[PDB]
Amino acid sequence: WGYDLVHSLKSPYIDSSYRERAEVLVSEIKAMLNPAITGDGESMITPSAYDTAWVARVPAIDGSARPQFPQTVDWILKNQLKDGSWGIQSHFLLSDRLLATLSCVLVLLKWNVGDLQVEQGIEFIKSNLELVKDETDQDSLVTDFEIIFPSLLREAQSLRLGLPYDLPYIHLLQTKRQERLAKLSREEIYAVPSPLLYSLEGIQDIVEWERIMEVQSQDGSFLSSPASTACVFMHTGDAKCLEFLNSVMIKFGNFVPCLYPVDLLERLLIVDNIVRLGIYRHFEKEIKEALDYVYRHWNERGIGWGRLNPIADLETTALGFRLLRLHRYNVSPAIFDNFKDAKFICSTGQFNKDVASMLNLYRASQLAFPGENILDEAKSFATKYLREALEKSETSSAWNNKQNLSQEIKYALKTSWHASVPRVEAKRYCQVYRPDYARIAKCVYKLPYVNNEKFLELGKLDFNIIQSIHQEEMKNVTSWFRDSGLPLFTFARERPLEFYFLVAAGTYEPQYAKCRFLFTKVACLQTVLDDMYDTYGTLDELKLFTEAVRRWDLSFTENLPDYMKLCYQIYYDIVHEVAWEAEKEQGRELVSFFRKGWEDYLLGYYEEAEWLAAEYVPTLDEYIKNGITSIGQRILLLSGVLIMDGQLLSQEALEKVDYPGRRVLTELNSLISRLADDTKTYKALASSIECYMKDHPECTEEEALDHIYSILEPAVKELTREFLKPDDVPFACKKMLFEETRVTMVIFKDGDGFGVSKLEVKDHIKECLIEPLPL
Ligand SMILES: [Cl-]
Ligand SMILES: [Mg+2]
Ligand SMILES: [Mg+2]
Ligand SMILES: [Mg+2]
Repeated sequence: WGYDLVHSLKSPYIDSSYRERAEVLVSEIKAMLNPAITGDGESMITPSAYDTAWVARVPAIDGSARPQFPQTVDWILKNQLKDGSWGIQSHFLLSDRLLATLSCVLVLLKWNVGDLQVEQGIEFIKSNLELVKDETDQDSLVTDFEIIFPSLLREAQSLRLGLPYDLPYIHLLQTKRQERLAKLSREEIYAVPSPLLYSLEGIQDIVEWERIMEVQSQDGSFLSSPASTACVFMHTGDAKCLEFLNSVMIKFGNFVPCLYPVDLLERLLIVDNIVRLGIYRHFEKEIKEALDYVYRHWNERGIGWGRLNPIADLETTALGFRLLRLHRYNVSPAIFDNFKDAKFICSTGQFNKDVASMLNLYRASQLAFPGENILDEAKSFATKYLREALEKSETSSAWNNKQNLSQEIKYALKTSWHASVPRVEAKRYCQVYRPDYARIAKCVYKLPYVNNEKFLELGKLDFNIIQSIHQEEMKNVTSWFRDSGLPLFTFARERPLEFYFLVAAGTYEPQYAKCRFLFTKVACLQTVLDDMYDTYGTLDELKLFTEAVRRWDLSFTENLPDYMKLCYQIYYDIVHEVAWEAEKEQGRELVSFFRKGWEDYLLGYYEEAEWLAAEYVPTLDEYIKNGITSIGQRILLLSGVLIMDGQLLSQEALEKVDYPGRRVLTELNSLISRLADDTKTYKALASSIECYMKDHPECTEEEALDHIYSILEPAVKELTREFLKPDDVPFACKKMLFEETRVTMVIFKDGDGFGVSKLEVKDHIKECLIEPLPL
């Protein structure tokens, strides 16, 4: 550990050639995304054999005995898989292959073509249906499979195709179809758009086609489904239906996907993945362009996966809410009212979509601002949903197991956005992100703009480069520390890497080296000052030191004990080095401001020192008042935030984030740090818990701990708002303050009082700063 460990590190990723390579990757990705974000190449989605077969059914509008879109028949004839099914070869999902294959067989028969493909298709369906022994063999189900497959199979039955219609699994599907159809309000089908519009081809006996046009989408589709739209067209001859089908053929050529467009969801997924991979700083322009488009279509009724959907989609809406708010767009949690009743619903559609909607709801709820009760309700609801999902057999399907769904749900539930280490989360996501990820709707599909090899290549390389740069900084840190004189204070533990980690794990960009360095110096000094005032020094000694603090005079130290003479000299040097660097960056005088800050901090220590000597137990109000100042976070944060390369803070701007006595960023961080620290420790000078109990002699320790949390939770919401709030404060500065708070909250998470785990601390440093990602 310390000096020897860090100086043993020799990372190759520091060479400029790696950053040059990363820049090529950035350019390639910008080129790849351009059609999606700026051009007309939006909605890049794979073919749906199932939907293509429905479109292939449409007869020529000229009344001749041939398909209107003969290219779709040719596509089907040419795209059968080796095993006789149709679908995406890389991923096998039984329900997807069954549905698509039966769909293709029937249309080939309609047009009396593809005898061999038909024979092979029928064989696939028959043989695979006969492998299903019990329900747990069916695997994950494509959207509305239980509704559609029985009706498609009855079509085959009327043609007397050689299929096993009398299998128990077939009877069970019909049973499930009835169960679904029973809860259907049929009169409302025509009045209120609903998810069933996505699958009208499966409920043809139920729908009055003469009434269905009222819930048609503006583009002529029925909930963006080519199959569902083709079905309505063949029943009605509706001109807008045909226009939608034409538009998809024009876009894709000789096939159609199972959803179109996916313009909103796709843009949000691109942004989400770029952000989670930790590579967002390279794509500011593209992310803004993507979210600007989503925001244009953001409305009080929520959003669908496509901008023309006549009903909102929880998955897309919750994802949009989170990304928009995170990028400082003004959105209101009242949009979640669109997904309520009587509260929340979303337990109807296909399983993966439902789970995705709730994971997104859960994540969105953590971005709550003060007074947003709907998000508290949302969090509770989504948590309960996800814990229940873990216990469902569907979660353990072959398909879901292959994608580690249960693991993903568990990770989300144990992970608090506020108590997260940013660099570590990006590192972990690089290890989970899948370039060839397959999604489920009416069929299995992929979105190559979202899931691709380049994103991951850049993610891993960028992480390694940043880490190698930090490793070189850590050599500088440990080298400075060794010669600094701080090691002479043997009453204080040496923690330079822990303090470096505190800032570096969140403020990681290469240009902020000085910020990280000075922040680390101040934190090392403070841990000595803290031990000196609250443990090692006597009140008479500490009184002398505190007088020296007032005087700012090196000559005055002749009065101090030897160890304090040294401590004062180091303190004085660090304060003024920081001040000099701040004045250089800011272009204005800051020595007096820093000096006042240090005086207030240490006078806070002295007040505490007086309390300790007197065995005085403060009121909670007194404890918190002192603690916000003496916890030391304010002056530490100032020693980093004012020295960020290129980030100018006027007095006016600074007061928006730093102002003793006001609930601004530095004050909230101080309060959160003090109380989170207490909740985590205190059981291992009185703490906030003990103080409250002196204030309320009758109350229990349990009540006391609950009260501290009742203070913490509101503070965290305020911190989030202060961070994300639109204003003219350089965002990099707000983010540095916020991210330092997040890492602090990681250190003190799950406050039971038993103390901080040193092994967890070292493990975080290992993961973040020491061990590279394998390439
Ligand atoms: Cl996958
Ligand atoms: Mg202390
Ligand atoms: Mg202490
Ligand atoms: Mg303590």
